[PDB]
Amino acid sequence: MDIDPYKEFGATVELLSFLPSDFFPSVRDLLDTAAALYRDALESPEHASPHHTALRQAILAWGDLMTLATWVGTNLEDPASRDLVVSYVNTNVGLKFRQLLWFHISALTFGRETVLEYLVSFGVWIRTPPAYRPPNAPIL
Amino acid sequence: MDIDPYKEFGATVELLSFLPSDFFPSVRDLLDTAAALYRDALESPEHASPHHTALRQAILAWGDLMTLATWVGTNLEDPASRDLVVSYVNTNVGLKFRQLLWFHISALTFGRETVLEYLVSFGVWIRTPPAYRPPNAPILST
Amino acid sequence: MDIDPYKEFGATVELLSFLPSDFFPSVRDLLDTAAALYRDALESPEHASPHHTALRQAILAWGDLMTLATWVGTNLEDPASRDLVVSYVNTNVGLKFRQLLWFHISALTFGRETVLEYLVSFGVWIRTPPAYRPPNAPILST
Amino acid sequence: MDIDPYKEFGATVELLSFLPSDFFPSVRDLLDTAAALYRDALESPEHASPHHTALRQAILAWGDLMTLATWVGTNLEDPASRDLVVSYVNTNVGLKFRQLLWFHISALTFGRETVLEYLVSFGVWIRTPPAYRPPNAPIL
Amino acid sequence: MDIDPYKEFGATVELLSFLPSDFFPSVRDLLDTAAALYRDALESPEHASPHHTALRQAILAWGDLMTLATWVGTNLEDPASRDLVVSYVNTNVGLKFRQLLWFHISALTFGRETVLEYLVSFGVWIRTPPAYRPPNAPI
Amino acid sequence: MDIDPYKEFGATVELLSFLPSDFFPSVRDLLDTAAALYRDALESPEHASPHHTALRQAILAWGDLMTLATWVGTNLEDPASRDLVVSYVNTNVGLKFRQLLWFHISALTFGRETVLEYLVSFGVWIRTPPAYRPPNAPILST
Ligand SMILES: COc1ccccc1/C(Br)=C(/NC(=O)c1ccc([N+](=O)[O-])cc1)C(=O)N1CCCCC1
Ligand SMILES: COc1ccccc1/C(Br)=C(/NC(=O)c1ccc([N+](=O)[O-])cc1)C(=O)N1CCCCC1
Ligand SMILES: COc1ccccc1/C(Br)=C(/NC(=O)c1ccc([N+](=O)[O-])cc1)C(=O)N1CCCCC1
Repeated sequence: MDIDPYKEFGATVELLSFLPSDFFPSVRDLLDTAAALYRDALESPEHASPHHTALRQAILAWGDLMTLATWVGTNLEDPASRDLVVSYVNTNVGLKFRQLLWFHISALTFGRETVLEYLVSFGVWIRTPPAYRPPNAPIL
Repeated sequence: MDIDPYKEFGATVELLSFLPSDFFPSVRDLLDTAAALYRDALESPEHASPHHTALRQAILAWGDLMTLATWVGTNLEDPASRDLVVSYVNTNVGLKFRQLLWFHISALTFGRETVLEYLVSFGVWIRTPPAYRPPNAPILST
Repeated sequence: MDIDPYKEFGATVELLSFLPSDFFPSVRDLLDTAAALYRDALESPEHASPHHTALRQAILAWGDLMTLATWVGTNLEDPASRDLVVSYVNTNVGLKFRQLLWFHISALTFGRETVLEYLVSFGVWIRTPPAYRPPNAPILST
Repeated sequence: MDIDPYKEFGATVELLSFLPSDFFPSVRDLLDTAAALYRDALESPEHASPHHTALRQAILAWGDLMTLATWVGTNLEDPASRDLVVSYVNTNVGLKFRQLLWFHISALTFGRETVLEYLVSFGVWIRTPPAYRPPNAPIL
Repeated sequence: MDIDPYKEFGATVELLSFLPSDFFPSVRDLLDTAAALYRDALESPEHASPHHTALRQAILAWGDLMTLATWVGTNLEDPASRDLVVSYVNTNVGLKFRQLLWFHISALTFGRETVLEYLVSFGVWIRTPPAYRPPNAPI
Repeated sequence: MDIDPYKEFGATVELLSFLPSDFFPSVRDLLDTAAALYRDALESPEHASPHHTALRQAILAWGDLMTLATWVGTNLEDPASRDLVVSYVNTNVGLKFRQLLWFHISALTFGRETVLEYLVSFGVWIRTPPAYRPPNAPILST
């Protein structure tokens, strides 16, 4: 089955192909962000905004990917393969995740629309070749 | 940090611990069940009940977990520890999803509250002695 | 080209795949059941519910399929491949009809929606483990 | 059991005995017609007119007669009988079918009554002997 | 990514390939027809309907086909440098144009919705029993 | 063929030929973006703004050029069956698209008039010396 996690929110990975894997901040940098004004706002039985409602999944979806990524470092009798495992999740999988995460965050913070209003202004800064590219990205 | 996916829906793994791991029907059986009247209604920009919303992740997290477990069975040189992955996935943790999955799924079929008023029955069904406990377990009918 | 007979009625073979082929009662048993309060009400210029309408074809297509299969058992010179017809008809595809048949039939007895709210139960009945799953399968009562 | 597939629609095979097997166009010629403004109008969950509602059956009723008429050309160890099979369906059975099909089609297209208004004007052109028969058939 | 250049209001491709592909007049017989009273009208910086627009590309896009498909037997080497050039065009995709083009054009003659009422009023008169069917195609 | 697809929108090829041919991002980068919030908007039966319609062609017109660069290596064994295939494409007669494409898209999302006024006060950059011209010339998102 193929569905777009963003779809409903009005987004689509179709435009996330651009975003360089070095864009969104490392996972931990976000995990700490969970302690924001959002920490409490989740351990509370309230749907509120469908945003977190889903995030809360990804969180644990990973909350397990971190409670299992450790079940590897222990019960494992092959000290030559467990070195090429975490070298995929925290790298090639954090990617198709850091976005999944970061996303929601940077939407509740200020506003949803206020975000798309960027992805677009970015989805032009990226394509447009280097030599033909100003210093940094937009603002409001 | 710990939390509960069944929060806003007024629930906790606590009551899940009642449900024997070997209860929720195999994952696939559920994935297929997705094709229900609820399948085609997911690929729509409308959030609707958070059940939908949340559900996606659980799916993705898996539909991107499976398309991950099928990555090891290809890019692996030690056939000794190749089969010790499903010894956790489809098994040890599969339920960690089967619970979620089954949950939402049903919860969406027969309303929400109409669900709790179910898992609560077992909170006494299983609890009671086998000598008395009926043979047929109460399920969702009408 | 592919389509689904259970379209306008909000259904798909998808949910039928759940129903074990060996579920729908033998064709004849159904043909006879046609003689129900719904039999005499077919030979009337009134379309009424499309169930009726559609039903006819399924019947004809068969009542002109059987009066066809009984054409081979007469005009055939190779008794070796004579019995390898029912090895598809009354068997391999008989269900392709038994499904339709049974479907409409019932669907007409206990309303429509009242039907989906049935096949959906099994979408969980069968799905659940045998150790828990009750002995008696829920059916149409009142 | 004996019922008239047309009955309800206000018709009856009683008058189709006339219609020469060479009348209605070959099956394929109709299958292609399915791609008309009717293609989409069926793969959609709408009863609309009881017409197609039934047709949709015949379609598959045959849709299977074409998915089984092929199960013969493969799993069959008698290259002398499968030659006298399709030489019945696409011939003596297409007959008691092409009509079953064609019918509906030529009813939704313009109108139902607008059809019977013909079967009658035809159910007179046919009987009436040859020598005593104009060039072609009517119109409106 | 798949769409339908005719469904820009209510038109499918099926109904085209459904019709005798032998029917749609050659391309040349259409270009020389474009240069008609409709040529000096695509030059204008505006249009009334999209037909005009859709047409430009339909042409431009094509005008870039030949202005390019002509490089098959120039400074190139091969025994059959023109086996798919004039073929693939009058056989596959290339013909789709003979359909497309043909379309818009007439669409500007007696009108638009006066055409659709034809495709049908014909897509049938063709498949109907050539012996019992009327002699004249409806309008 | 003597016409200009930009004329109807008030534009001439020159207005791009002088422009950095190598500017317009790869056809790829474009086709991808196209499927942004416009993808599902073109499939629909509404041409609304001609850009749409005209665009459809471009795609198709190309969707057969992509389907064409595939028959240039089937049963062909030439000394250049994949070397000059993209000599006119990703360079000459293939740019006609990069320009076109890029064009429309931007317009639909940035009004129209405000689109031109951009390139205008831009096709000047490349004309203005490096050390003097302010390294900016943004695409106003207002
Ligand atoms: C004008 O704003 C920006 C302008 C340019 C570039 C970035 C930003 C900022 Br805002 C963001 N960075 C974070 O929010 C963010 C979220 C979480 C963590 N974290 O994981 O701790 C770190 C950074 C950001 O990604 N956006 C994108 C959507 C609209 C604007 C904000
Ligand atoms: C005035 O009309 C006609 C006058 C004389 C003879 C025939 C016709 C035409 Br109309 C018809 N032919 C098709 O519709 C038809 C349907 C489907 C296919 N097909 O399978 O593609 C081919 C032909 C036709 O059978 N009728 C009978 C009912 C009233 C008039 C139309
Ligand atoms: C007397 O009417 C006819 C009687 C029988 C058959 C066809 C026609 C004619 Br008229 C047509 N031929 C062309 O338009 C046409 C347009 C452009 C080209 N072309 O590509 O050059 C070729 C043909 C035609 O398409 N229609 C459809 C709409 C109503 C008028 C007729």
